[PDB]
Amino acid sequence: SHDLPCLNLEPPKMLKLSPLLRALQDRGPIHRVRTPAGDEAWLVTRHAELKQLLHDERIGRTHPDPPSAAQYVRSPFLDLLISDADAESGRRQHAETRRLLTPLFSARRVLEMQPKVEEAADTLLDAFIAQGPPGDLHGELTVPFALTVLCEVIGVPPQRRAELTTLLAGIAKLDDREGAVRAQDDLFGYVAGLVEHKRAEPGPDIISRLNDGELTEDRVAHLAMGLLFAGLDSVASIMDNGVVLLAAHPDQRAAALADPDVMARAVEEVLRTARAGGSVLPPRYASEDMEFGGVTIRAGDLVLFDLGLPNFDERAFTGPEEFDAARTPNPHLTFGHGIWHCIGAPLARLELRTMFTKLFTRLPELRPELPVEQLRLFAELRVVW
Ligand code: HEM
Repeated sequence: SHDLPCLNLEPPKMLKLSPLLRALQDRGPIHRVRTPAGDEAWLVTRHAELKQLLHDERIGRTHPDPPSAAQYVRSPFLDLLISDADAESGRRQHAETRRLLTPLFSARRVLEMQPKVEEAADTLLDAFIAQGPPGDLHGELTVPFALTVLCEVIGVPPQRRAELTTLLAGIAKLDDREGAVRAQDDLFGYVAGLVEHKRAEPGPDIISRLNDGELTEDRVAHLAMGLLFAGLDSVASIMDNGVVLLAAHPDQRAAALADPDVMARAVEEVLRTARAGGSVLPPRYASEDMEFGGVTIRAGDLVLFDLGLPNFDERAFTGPEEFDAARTPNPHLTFGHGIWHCIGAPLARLELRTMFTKLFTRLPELRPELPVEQLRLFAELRVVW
């Protein structure tokens, strides 16, 4: 019957939404679309409306029949995110997780993380530079940096790190529902052991602090594993894309390097411009019928949160296709918003400001080996300097 527009997985161009996504954003704030998996979904295309939906408690992770729930992509890994719970349960669990995690990232606490973040970048950059160019910025710097910072902050003693790495590759390579339940189970038991160690021997770290709050071992282990998933690929991929963006815009890179305040804004601009559409948060579903934006979203419908659409909405940014390291203000939604806002954001900002500063201070000429066109077609990111 339908002729819904069909979204696809083609990599976006640098600083430009795809023709189809510009046409949708142009046409209206909200549309019925077909996802790359072939299911129906609502795509919200504009900054104001997405922001408002991100605060709407009628959208969440529960679905009464998860196996027939619409999906953006088939992914055994993301399937485990879809709660079977009643909607109210889902909301309470979510609010309680936010209550438990938010104190861990207070101003004072993130200040206390900063010297480990500085130290980890110096150590890893020292090693990456010693190996000489060309090097794989992804596999040899940005991923290890993000993971090291996570170890330091969550409380993974150095001796246990080799196994963590391995269990994490072991969830990265997974590809069926059995293998993905099993890989989760192994990581979980590993993490429960970390929790028991820290009960015996507290540190100034997330696991000890959650222990202190009289949470049971399962609950601490679940929170710690969630933090591992939230803080790893996200950081590495914004960092990778930032190096590409900053290498490609020499005068702004120079302005960012001359003034830490410009560097702070440059980080915000990398966050805004790292992906120009096509990356969608994990699935989220209306838990009850809702009128929104001219349509009726039905209980159980898939609603897509593509944060790159708002980030390139000319209604929210002047000249959205321009990389402006000094853009101010910069209300990007790369950390989500409302009920879905990144609790690690202050830490993520710190990792990005620290690594862009040290990379481009020590290696002023650093750039990708391939030109952007070829790069677009990261598993690896080879750079020279
Ligand atoms: C590197 C840049 C990062 C970006 C761009 C990012 C982005 C986001 C986004 C968009 C959300 C909402 C996700 C969703 O509902 O699907 C989120 C949630 C979350 N992030 Fe981050 N994140 C980053 C790094 C981190 C770090 C380093 C940590 C902590 C170690 C962290 C911890 C969290 C937590 C705990 C949530 C759950 C909050 C909730 O669902 O209410 N993130 N992040």
